[PDB]
Formats: sequence, C-alpha cells, structure tokens
Amino acid sequence: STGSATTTPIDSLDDAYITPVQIGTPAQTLNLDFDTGSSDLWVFSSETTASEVDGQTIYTPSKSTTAKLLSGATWSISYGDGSSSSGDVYTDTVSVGGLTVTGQAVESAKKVSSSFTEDSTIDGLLGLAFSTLNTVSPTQQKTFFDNAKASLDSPVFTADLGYHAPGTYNFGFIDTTAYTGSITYTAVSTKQGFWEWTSTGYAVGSGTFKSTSIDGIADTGTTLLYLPATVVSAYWAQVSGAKSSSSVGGYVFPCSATLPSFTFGVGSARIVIPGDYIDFGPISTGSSSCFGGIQSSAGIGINIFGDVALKAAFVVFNGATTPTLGFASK
Ligand SMILES: NC1=NC(=O)c2ccccc21
Repeated sequence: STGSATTTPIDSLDDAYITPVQIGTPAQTLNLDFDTGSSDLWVFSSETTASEVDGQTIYTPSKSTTAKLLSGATWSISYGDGSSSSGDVYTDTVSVGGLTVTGQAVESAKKVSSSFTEDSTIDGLLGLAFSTLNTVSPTQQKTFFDNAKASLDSPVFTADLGYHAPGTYNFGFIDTTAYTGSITYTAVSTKQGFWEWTSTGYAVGSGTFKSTSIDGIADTGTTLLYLPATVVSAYWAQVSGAKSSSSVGGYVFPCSATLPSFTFGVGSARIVIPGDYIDFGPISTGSSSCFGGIQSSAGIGINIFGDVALKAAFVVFNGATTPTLGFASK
C-alpha cells in the first residue's frame, strides 16, 4: 500500500504545516501537525477541557463505531517549546492520504497547554519519530508509520515541505518526479528515538564550505534551524545590523536586509537554503526588527534541522531495519 497527502502551512510564515487525517467511522477529518520529532498521535477531542478548546476541530470517539477505549492507558507529553498535553487513549481507524491503519492508538487530549489552545489551525499531532518515544502508559504504543510499515510497498515516508506553499507527505514510495538530481542517504542513530544524523558541514552565502560534523535531528515539528553557536554567529555576521537579543530570545536582523543563503552538507552533497527562507518577519506587528530563522541550539542540548532546513529538500525517512535519511534538492 501507499498514501499521499498534501501538507499546508498554517500561516504566512510557515510556522508549521497541517495535513488532513481521517479518524474513525464515519471519518472525522482533523488537521494534524506531522512531527518527525515526536511519537504520539494526539487530538483535540470531545474530552478536552472546554476552556482549552478555541476553534479546533475535535475528535468525538463516541460518534465512531470503530473507536475503543484502551483500558487504563494515559499519555502525557511535553515538547521543546515548553508546550504540553495529556489525556486518555482510544484505538480507532486512521487514514492518511488513502493509507489506512486499523487499531491505531489515538491519544485523546484531556488537557492542553496555552499554545495549543491559542492555535486554532492545529487539531493535534501525528508523531513520526521512533515508537520508543511514545508516551502512552502503561503499554507504549506504535506510531502510525510503524503500524503501517508491514503493509507499505517500501518502509519509507517522505517529507516535501513547501516554502509559502503546500507540499506533500508520501508513505510507502519515493516520487522520483519530486526532486532534482540524486538522493544522498546518510546514517541515522535511533538511540535517542529521533531521526538523528550527522551533517558534514556548512557554508554561508557564497562563502567556502566548512567541513565539520554537526549531529542533529530531522524534525518537521520544529519551525526553525537550530545549530551550534559558532555556526549561527558566522551566519548572522554576514547580515548588517543583525544581533542576538536576549529580550527577544534570539537573533534579529533589520527587516530591510536581504539575507544570504545557508548551505548544509549531507555526505558529499549540499542542500542550499535560500536567504528568504530564513526571514521570519517582524518580531511584533509593525516592527522593523525581524526574527531570524537560524538560531543557536546552545540552550537546547541538540541541534535541530527543523522546517527551515527541511523545506529546502526532498527528505526520505527510511524506516528499514537499519533506518537511514535521504536528502535531495528540489
Ligand atoms: N517537534 C516539535 N518541536 C517543537 O517545538 C514542538 C512543539 C509542539 C509540537 C511538536 C514540536
């Protein structure tokens, strides 16, 4: 089997991407944030604290003839931005782009933190990291991809995120029309539960490539590109007036600037992030200070190849027995 679904930016900045997902019988379609940095499929629901729901579409398990409460199971997750959610668990039928999994764990939110409530466009998360990170207790559950793997034509999914435009998640096949040149594959460590890999270096604009190993994760659920402080300083030094602002929480730059590109290495191959992809707009409405899309990971503990980086590429998440990642230009 295969599936193919369009993913759409939630706003004019590409702050996140939503993909429609069918849950239950008859189908209830919710717009979920596909997140290769986590491993829980959770949804706003009829069980979510009413004051914490503000415009989202909810899953109502009592209206699904295939929903079954997973007795005694609970979940609770917190994300790198400090947001969090928790609740109970159903199994139900879940379909993405024509690919169906029966008995998928659908984690129903009882509580969500303020940033989820305040974002009316995201109805939940669909985790695509390794199932070892799944938070369901006392019986850990498998991701949608893990459940689908046996049935897929090939044990892979691909992320093709757009810049200010829709893109595609495909399951079970590699669309050879969706990228240019060749896909360069690179090793993955699953030890932390992430799609963790090592970039071979970077360049700023037209500058020379610096060969240096940068360990990090491919994370579709993180908006920005978080890299070591040395790398980030080298980037922003090429933008007149750019500075790190402790009050804002990162590098800012004059909105009048034209930003340089940023290149990262995948083996001997190179992925170029155009400068425009690094502009996240005014720090507050009407400000002439703009927020940068490349930020320091120094306070995180891990480097993160988030959407800023991934949307410059066609990315293969190869879930074979020994997983690998593939990157191509597009
Ligand atoms: N992978 C993620 N990085 C985040 O900062 C985040 C927030 C909310 C959901 C998922 C994610």
